Amino acid sequence: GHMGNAAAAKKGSEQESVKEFLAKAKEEFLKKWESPQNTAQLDHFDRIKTLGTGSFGRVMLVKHKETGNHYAMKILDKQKVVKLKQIEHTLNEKRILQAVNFPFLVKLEFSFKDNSNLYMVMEYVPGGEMFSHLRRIGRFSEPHARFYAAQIVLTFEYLHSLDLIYRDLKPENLLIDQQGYIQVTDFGFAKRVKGRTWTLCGTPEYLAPEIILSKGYNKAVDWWALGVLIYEMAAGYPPFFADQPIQIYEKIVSGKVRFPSHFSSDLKDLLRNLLQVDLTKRFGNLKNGVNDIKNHKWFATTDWIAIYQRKVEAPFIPKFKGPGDTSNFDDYEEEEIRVSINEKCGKEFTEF
Amino acid sequence: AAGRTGRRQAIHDI
Ligand SMILES: CN(C)c1ccc(C(=O)O)cn1
Repeated sequence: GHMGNAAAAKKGSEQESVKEFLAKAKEEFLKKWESPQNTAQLDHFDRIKTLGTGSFGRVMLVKHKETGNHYAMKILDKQKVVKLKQIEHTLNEKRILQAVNFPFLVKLEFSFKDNSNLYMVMEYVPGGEMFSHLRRIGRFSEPHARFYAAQIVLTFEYLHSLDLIYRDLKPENLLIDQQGYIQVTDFGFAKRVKGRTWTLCGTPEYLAPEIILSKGYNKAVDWWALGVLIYEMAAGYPPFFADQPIQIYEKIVSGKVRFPSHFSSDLKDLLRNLLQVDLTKRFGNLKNGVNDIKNHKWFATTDWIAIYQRKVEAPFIPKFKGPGDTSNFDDYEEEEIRVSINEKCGKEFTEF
Repeated sequence: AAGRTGRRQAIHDI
């Protein structure tokens, strides 16, 4: 076969160790998931700079006044979180983040709320978004893309074992830490799903066909999105690429992907099996689960345990000028945070 | 090869 006797036995033992790890991880997750609040307040922090913006608020670099430690504070305007799924998703995000623990997931430190806003205070990751670095350099070489992809594979193996779907993979949500490893942020679309779920949500370029077609769907949408991410990292642009969302959706559902001439055949083979419309054939969704991905030829040089233990030398280390340095983030319009004298949407956010 | 090159917003519904 492809493996000799010694290589096959080592792989088998490796997969039994994964099972052992995930069983312990599920025990630790459930303890925090069953008993999640109000671990700080706004005036405990100095607000420094906006690091990113969305339709519901912003993420700001903040400095804890007492300790001087820096954090990233996500501020959500409760009155902007108006639509039904916008509300449920915000509760998903907080509850999941307080319960998970993995080396490539951003760590939540505090959460609280006031009359106007919801707040989630996270570890500050000063290396910036993968997105910026990718757009600046153009594309990543296949070994460089593979290093990041392996971290996402392990992170999804972890999340999916807890019945969590992530649902918003893209370079904008992948921060680079001081050692060059990934930290996944923005769990606004993450959800605990034991089988199928039905919300039409995500980012157009990264949506699996079954989402676009209003089909009930499962964790395999994350493996489709991994295919999009790997393609974009290695090409510099995603596989379904058009100016308007409706045009993007048409390309996704077609079942057609073209590859740059510089893609290795191993990479193209992996991507055709991730970007697979037929769910009975999509890698990650078959009887051998995530091992069809981890054992694919394109990952043959990947030491999965060494990636997890962060023993592998990273292809890129961001420059850091010191604590609180924001040089690796883009600039955004600043808007003062106003807290109303009246409580807004108190009942819609009781559990936060 | 015309497509979106800036940051892409996620959509919660529709
Ligand atoms: C741009 N956004 C989503 C950010 C930026 C930075 C961080 C962080 O340092 O933890 C989190 N989210």
